[PDB]
Amino acid sequence: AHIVKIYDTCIGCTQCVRACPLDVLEMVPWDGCKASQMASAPRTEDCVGCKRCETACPTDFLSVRVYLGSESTRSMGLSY
Amino acid sequence: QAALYTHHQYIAGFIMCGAFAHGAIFFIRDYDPEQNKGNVLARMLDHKEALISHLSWVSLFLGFHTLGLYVHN
Amino acid sequence: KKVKIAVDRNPVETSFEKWAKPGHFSRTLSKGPNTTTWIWNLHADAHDFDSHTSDLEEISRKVFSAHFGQLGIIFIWLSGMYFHGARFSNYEAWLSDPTHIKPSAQVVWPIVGQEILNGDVGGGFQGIQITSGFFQLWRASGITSELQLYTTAIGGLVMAAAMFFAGWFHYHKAAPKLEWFQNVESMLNHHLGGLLGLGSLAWAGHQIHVSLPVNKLLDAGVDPKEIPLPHDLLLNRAIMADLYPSFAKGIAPFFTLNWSEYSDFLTFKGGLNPVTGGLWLSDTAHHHVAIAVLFLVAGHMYRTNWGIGHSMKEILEAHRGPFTGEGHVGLYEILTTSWHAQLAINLALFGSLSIIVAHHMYAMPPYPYLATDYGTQLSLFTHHTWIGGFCIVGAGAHAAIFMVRDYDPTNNYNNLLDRVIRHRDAIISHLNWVCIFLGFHSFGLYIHNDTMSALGRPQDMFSDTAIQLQPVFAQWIQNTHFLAPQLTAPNALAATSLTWGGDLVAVGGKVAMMPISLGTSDFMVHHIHAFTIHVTVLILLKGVLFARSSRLIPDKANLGFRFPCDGPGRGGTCQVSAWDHVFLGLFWMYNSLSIVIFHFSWKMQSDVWGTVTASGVSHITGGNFAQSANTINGWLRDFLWAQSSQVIQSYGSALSAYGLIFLGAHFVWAFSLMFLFSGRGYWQELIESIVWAHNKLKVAPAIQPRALSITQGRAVGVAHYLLGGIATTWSFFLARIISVG
Amino acid sequence: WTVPTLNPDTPSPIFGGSTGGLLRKAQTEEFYVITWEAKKEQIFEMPTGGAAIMRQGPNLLKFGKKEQCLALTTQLRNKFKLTPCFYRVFPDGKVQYLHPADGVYPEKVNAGRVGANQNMRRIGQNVNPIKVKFSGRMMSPAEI
Amino acid sequence: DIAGLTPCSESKAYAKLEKKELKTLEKRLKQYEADSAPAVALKATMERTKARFANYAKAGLLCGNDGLPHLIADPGLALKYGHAGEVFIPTFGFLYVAGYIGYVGRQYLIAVKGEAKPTDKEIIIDVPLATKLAWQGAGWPLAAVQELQRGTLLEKEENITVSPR
Amino acid sequence: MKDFTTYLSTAPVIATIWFTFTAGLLIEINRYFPDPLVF
Amino acid sequence: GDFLVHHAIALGLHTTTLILVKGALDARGSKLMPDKKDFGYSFPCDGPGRGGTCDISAYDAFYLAVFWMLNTI
Amino acid sequence: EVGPKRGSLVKILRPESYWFNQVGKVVSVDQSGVRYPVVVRFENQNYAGVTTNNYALDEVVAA
Ligand code: CLA
Ligand code: CLA
Ligand code: CLA
Ligand code: CLA
Ligand code: CLA
Ligand code: CLA
Ligand code: CLA
Ligand code: CLA
Ligand SMILES: CC1=C(/C=C/C(C)=C/C=C\C(C)=C\C=C\C=C(C)\C=C\C=C(C)\C=C\C2=C(C)CCCC2(C)C)C(C)(C)CCC1
Ligand code: SF4
Ligand code: SF4
Ligand code: SF4
Repeated sequence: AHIVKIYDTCIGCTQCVRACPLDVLEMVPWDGCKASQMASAPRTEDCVGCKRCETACPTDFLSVRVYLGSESTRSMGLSY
Repeated sequence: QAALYTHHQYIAGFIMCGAFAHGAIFFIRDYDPEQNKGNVLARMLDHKEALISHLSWVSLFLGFHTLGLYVHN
Repeated sequence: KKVKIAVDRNPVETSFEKWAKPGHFSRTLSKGPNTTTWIWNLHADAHDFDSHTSDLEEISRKVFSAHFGQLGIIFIWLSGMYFHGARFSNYEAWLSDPTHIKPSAQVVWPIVGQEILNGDVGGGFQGIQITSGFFQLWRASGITSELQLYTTAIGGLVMAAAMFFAGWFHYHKAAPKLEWFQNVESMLNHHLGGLLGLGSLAWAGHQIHVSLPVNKLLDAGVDPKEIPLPHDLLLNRAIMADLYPSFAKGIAPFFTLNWSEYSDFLTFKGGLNPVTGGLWLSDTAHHHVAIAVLFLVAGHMYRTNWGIGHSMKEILEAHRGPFTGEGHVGLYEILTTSWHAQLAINLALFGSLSIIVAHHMYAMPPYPYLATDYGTQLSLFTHHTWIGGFCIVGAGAHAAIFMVRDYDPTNNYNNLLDRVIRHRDAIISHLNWVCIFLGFHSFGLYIHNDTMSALGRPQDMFSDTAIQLQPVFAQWIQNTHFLAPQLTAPNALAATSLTWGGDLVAVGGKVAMMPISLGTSDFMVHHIHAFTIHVTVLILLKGVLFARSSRLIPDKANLGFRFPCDGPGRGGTCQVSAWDHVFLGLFWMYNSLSIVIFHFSWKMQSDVWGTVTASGVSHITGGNFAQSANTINGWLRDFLWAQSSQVIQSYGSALSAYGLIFLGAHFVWAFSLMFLFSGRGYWQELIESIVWAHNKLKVAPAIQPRALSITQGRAVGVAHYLLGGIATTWSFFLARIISVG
Repeated sequence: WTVPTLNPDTPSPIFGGSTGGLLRKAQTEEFYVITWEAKKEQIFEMPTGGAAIMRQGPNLLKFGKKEQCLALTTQLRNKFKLTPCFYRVFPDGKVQYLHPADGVYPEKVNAGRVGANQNMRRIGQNVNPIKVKFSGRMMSPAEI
Repeated sequence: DIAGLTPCSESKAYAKLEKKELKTLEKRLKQYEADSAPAVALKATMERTKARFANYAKAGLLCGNDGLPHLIADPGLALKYGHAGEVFIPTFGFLYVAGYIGYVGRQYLIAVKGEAKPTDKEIIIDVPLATKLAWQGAGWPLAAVQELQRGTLLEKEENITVSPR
Repeated sequence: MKDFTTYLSTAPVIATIWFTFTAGLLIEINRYFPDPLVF
Repeated sequence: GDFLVHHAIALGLHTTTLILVKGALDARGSKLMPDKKDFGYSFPCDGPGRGGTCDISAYDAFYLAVFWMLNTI
Repeated sequence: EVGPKRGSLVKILRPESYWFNQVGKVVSVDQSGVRYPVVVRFENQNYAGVTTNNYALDEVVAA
């Protein structure tokens, strides 16, 4: 499975969660930013690695990173 | 003579490309900036932009002039 | 329900204010540039009218005015051709000797030693030998002096000014409404009757009154100066009566249904003119008369403002069978509201028509002294073929654009389009299998022949002497067409063309047209053509059907029509957009059309074109197509290596420019390989280092330099690939056909 | 809020069928089932190709992968303003609720969610690969 | 002389090549009239060829075994045997024009960088400022040397962005 | 007129005029001084 | 002719060296990918975000350099 | 009152940032104990088209 990591530079804009096409990320309460929210990846077994979340992240540098790992039926997005 | 020269030159070119590829692999997998602090190895990365820019300038000059002289002839 | 002229007065004010604000048409580009990408975007979305606004009326108005601008450009180009033929050509000298003087209409200035390009074309003239065939067309129209061409050039400039004024007037002063553009019934009625029918009738009138008598006197040996002027022929009935006795009765036999009296200038001769080598102008005039009547009849089919006529919506809705569900329901609304769907249909039929034009033009030469001009014939066939293929790829592109932007599932519940998208997997899988079968059974024959020839076993090859594959269907069709004037065409004096069979027609010692025999090599190249066309269709069809969704990316329609990818996920989703399918289809179209023009050139130079001697005909290549086109080595040695001699040793002569382009075209094509095999990440980092060097010397531009986008990189690569390859073939063909033909 | 239970006897939208449906993976590995409530009969676009008609009330559909179910969920939420939910079904009959996992959509923060795969540092603070070398397998410095 | 070459004024292959070019031009001219446009154009080309050969021989160029002129790029040999007009003087001429263009462009960028929207001036060229800088760029070597000596030609390392190494 | 001059001051128009001027100057120099090889 | 072809050889050597050296120096990172060292020596790309990152790894630099090596030889 | 003054120009010291060693205008500074309270706006956009970012107190210097 791919490795999805969230960093402390996240501003809690929830743009990465809305851009995820397989429901891998979510928002959890936090205290390190004004939005009082932080991105999380509790369902990385369903991540395909499209990196749409990185495209939707506005922080410099990115707060969410996807490292392509082992490949399975779910990570390869195979319907067969 | 022709086959031997061509064979050794192609082998040499492939080996040279491999040497630089392994240098890149060394930078990613084995280079430690803490251990190589201030030495020549760290200073190479310190001014890598100058090296790449000058290589680009030399290649651009050579290509522009060699191609221009050829097309002129 | 009412067809009328709906126009809004002064919608856009004519001003230069927006000329100083680039990117005003786009909301994103109106902010201004920050990076170099913006500049490219400024040109990539200039004509994307549906992307600037969602108002169909504004898009239609922009399209209509853009059409006027295009017609103005075309009129300027035509006027330039007539002006060059009237001031920098040898048309008048070529008229007195069209079999020895080479047509030329371009002269270069004596600068930097380029005057060598002004070759000795004959007639006491120095210039560049043209291959557009304007000389033959002007001779067919009855033009005998440079004054007529100059007057036509001035008229073309006037027409161009009128086209530009029409575009400005229709965009800024009187802009048509949306309901005016949606009158497909009225538009089709006018285009069928008025445009096509009236144009054919007017051209038939010109041919009957100008082309036929002038060309009859020209073929009879009369000098062009002694031939009466067209107005003199149109003013008195004595000259026309002497040349055509039926003119003595006036237009009376036409109204009394005595059309048979006009058989002197309206015939069914067929074949070709033995003096000029082209089609009989009486046959072309009669052809245009019949075409005009047929199109005028066809222009009274649709309902516009009276009870009579047809409603295309009713006709489409009435066609429904048990195997297609609803049928053509919703197709009328799709074609009356989406410009991309109409562009797809029009581009497909337009490209197919251009290819048909190329075939019919080489087979039945319609202009005098056109068949013997091998350079013009080869150039015309190749040019029209390329235009047709490009238009076909564009048709696939716009079909995909319609499917991505204008498709609506609420209007396609169980129609033909809905069912096609439902079984697109079966369609693509079967087309994939037939493509693999055709590739094996077409290319494997050549590979087998190459292997057998190299192994010293010519008896095991797929040739005429060894195991043969004769095209029995094509040969039977050829025999049927050759025997048609005796049983199935009692009124036809000869066959439509000489390619079916019979005797050869030669003009000036050169074979104008002779029968074309088909053997094993022809069978193999035809299957090669079928395979290449099938693969191009497979890529374009796959890009259209899977443009909205697929098993890999279920929400492709949300990503748009032109997007680079969807990330390296799912194993890699590089080139999933329909744009990339068009990008690959361009390469396959180039491959297909290149093999097509190669086959045409070799077949014509081997079994058709050549000189005429005493009791025998000697061809250009000596008839080596039937013996060498069955192997790849034969195409590489006897066709590519042997015929490229004329372009590589052209230096120091008038064709040296071709040789230069022959080298330049090899450069551009190779240049394409830099953009097609690389990615923008490397170039962006290299640009970062160059920007560092610029920042060091305080010469860094305010507009941040960015590497070309992924889509732009693919577009640049395919553009350079097509330009280099087509220009290479163009230089090779023109140099070879001008030096030996 | 409580986790819903899949109802296999749920009407499916009016669709004539297509070639982009389920394959052998649904019968041997797993498949997905999406259910939603529609206020009226409406024509929507199937993620596998074609146009279907959702009926008034409950609607059930089957897909080969989770991406198709989420694409349909996004289409139903953004266009018809509905609230769909899907499950992963195994050949043995096991049903696993997938989205929204906690009953609330992940774009909006909800109490009770425990953060996972969160690094309390930035990207620039990641160590070099040499410190991660000779591990159990190929490991990136971000994994530690 | 240099590298075993011979002057073009004494090379037999040089005169042979001139005769060959004039021969093919005369052969092409033999098919036309004596007072027509192609005849006048061919005669003009022949006169240009003769003038070019005489001018190349008068310049003192060195010809090889092929009869074609050969250029000397070494400054010592060029200045010692009178070949500075081949590669030396054109070198400095190109350096002057190239530095002229570069200096004018750099001055324009520095001038428009202190405005409200420098990118707007980069896409829409300010013709009066560009013309003034183009005319003032004649003293580019002196101005460049002065800028280099004052330390204002380069930018400090702390003001230039770099990668994270 | 101000907008028209601003349009003429754009990068493509300026580049076209400048390249036409430079090309014309080089062509005229080669016309009045044919075949210049050395200084 | 030897002079011109020697300059062509120099152009080939300098360009191949530029691609290889640039790929080795930018292997640990660049402005487009500040954490390239965390992805290894060979990875596909970083996705279409940030303008597009096709052929951004050092492996891709060696990849593009093999063509230049073949051209030089 | 903690952090740089609003509207002032600062230099970014974050190595992985696109605007490293570049000057940006200060927009606002958060008064809580957040990790990155300084908001900096830049004239040149990055590769993602963004012109603003958040930085810590020690990641920005008055330049
Ligand atoms: C003393 C020489 C030497 C040695 C010991 C190594 C050793 C290594 N290299 Mg390296 N390299 C070398 C030279 C060498 N290289 C040269 C000369 C080149 C230039 C071509 C390269 C370029 C290179 C790259 C780009 C990479 C490596 C990598 C690697 C590492 C593992 C990859 C591997 O070998 O898996 C197995 C290798 C293969 C299965 C090779 C595939 C088969 C090739 C393409 C040959 C195909 C020929 C074809 C079949 C001919 C048929 C023709 C006929 C049928 C008509 C490994 C430690 C990789 C690495 O470090 O991982 C991150 C890495 O990506 N090398
Ligand atoms: C014939 C094909 C071709 C050509 C011409 C080039 C040319 C170049 N490559 Mg390249 N390359 C190629 C194939 C080619 N490559 C392929 C197949 C690959 C593998 C994918 C690569 C991969 C590659 C890499 C990875 C790199 C290069 C680089 C370069 C540049 C080197 C600098 C130089 O020599 O300056 C001379 C410039 C030229 C030869 C360009 C031609 C100039 C034209 C002819 C003049 C303009 C014509 C006229 C005035 C205007 C016409 C325009 C018209 C529309 C009006 C150069 C532009 C390197 C680079 O960028 O250096 C900084 C770089 O890193 N190449
Ligand atoms: C001098 C008279 C004039 C003036 C002042 C205007 C002014 C305006 N027009 Mg207009 N127009 C005119 C004549 C004029 N037009 C004509 C003759 C036509 C018929 C073609 C049109 C059709 C037209 C349309 C359809 C539209 C406008 C629009 C506009 C507005 C902004 C676009 C613009 O001008 O940017 C400047 C654009 C250009 C300078 C591009 C010129 C391209 C020409 C036509 C083709 C050149 C072909 C080229 C030579 C061949 C390419 C080969 C290459 C190698 C050079 C603007 C207020 C647009 C608008 O209102 O936005 C909503 C709108 O879409 N015009
Ligand atoms: C007998 C009537 C008639 C004729 C001859 C034409 C002819 C033409 N139409 Mg048109 N059209 C008509 C009726 C007619 N239309 C009606 C009734 C409608 C409304 C339902 C339209 C709506 C329409 C649209 C939306 C478009 C056309 C277009 C075109 C041009 C296609 C370009 C081409 O390939 O042709 C060959 C080119 C030529 C033959 C050049 C010669 C042009 C001369 C001036 C003949 C044009 C006659 C036409 C009736 C104008 C006279 C009106 C008067 C006030 C000046 C063409 C010239 C396209 C276009 O706009 O092009 C600019 C296009 O987009 N037409
Ligand atoms: C669009 C096609 C076209 C056109 C324009 C013409 C035109 C012409 N044909 Mg023709 N023809 C055609 C097709 C055409 N033809 C075809 C297809 C055939 C094959 C069947 C023929 C076969 C044919 C024959 C056999 C003959 C002609 C003839 C003629 C000429 C005289 C017609 C006639 O007898 O009285 C027709 C009367 C009219 C058309 C009415 C004229 C209307 C005028 C112009 C109205 C002007 C009014 C205006 C207000 C005046 C005020 C002026 C102002 C300044 C104050 C004429 C110039 C004859 C000829 O040329 O003799 C040698 C002749 O013998 N044609
Ligand atoms: C009646 C013909 C026609 C028309 C009206 C259109 C119209 C349109 N096309 Mg389209 N297309 C066509 C034919 C046509 N196309 C054909 C024949 C092909 C196959 C090649 C395509 C393939 C195609 C693609 C893949 C795309 C479009 C797109 C578009 C839309 C955006 C405009 C645009 O392309 O940007 C502006 C136009 C340009 C920047 C022109 C580029 C200049 C080219 C590269 C020069 C060609 C070389 C030249 C001939 C040689 C010159 C020599 C040189 C040295 C100077 C627009 C509505 C785009 C779209 O829909 O957006 C989403 C899209 O991406 N078309
Ligand atoms: C794909 C094109 C193609 C074709 C049509 C052929 C055909 C042939 N090759 Mg050849 N060959 C090819 C490609 C091809 N080759 C290539 C690419 C190479 C280079 C690798 C060679 C190298 C080669 C060599 C070295 C030799 C041949 C030889 C032969 C001949 C005998 C081979 C044989 O008996 O095998 C047996 C064939 C089969 C067992 C299968 C037959 C296919 C059946 C009919 C398809 C069934 C489909 C059916 C309709 C489905 C029904 C569905 C339902 C109704 C039940 C034969 C005429 C031999 C020869 O010299 O000729 C005298 C020989 O020695 N070939
Ligand atoms: C770009 C690289 C380059 C290269 C490869 C050469 C190569 C050469 N230069 Mg040279 N030169 C260069 C740049 C270069 N130069 C530049 C930039 C200048 C301007 C300052 C000069 C100015 C110059 C002069 C004035 C002379 C040469 C000479 C020579 C030739 C022999 C001397 C030598 O090798 O030492 C390297 C060259 C120098 C260090 C310059 C000083 C000259 C030294 C001291 C040797 C002179 C002593 C004597 C003349 C040697 C010849 C003895 C006899 C045969 C007469 C040699 C082929 C000599 C020659 O052969 O005259 C025809 C000569 O006198 N060069
Ligand atoms: C004149 C002469 C002489 C001299 C010589 C000399 C002195 C020379 C040389 C030489 C040299 C001087 C050479 C060289 C070479 C080099 C090369 C071929 C290169 C490269 C590569 C590299 C360097 C790599 C690097 C790396 C990286 C990238 C990273 C880190 C690691 C490594 C290391 C891998 C004599 C008298 C003796 C004899 C006669 C002649
Ligand atoms: S890579 Fe794609 S699937 Fe994975 S977390 Fe990011 S957006 Fe979601
Ligand atoms: S897009 Fe980036 S900043 Fe926004 S919530 Fe996701 S990780 Fe945080
Ligand atoms: S290599 Fe380029 S096109 Fe392919 S997935 Fe990566 S960014 Fe997209």
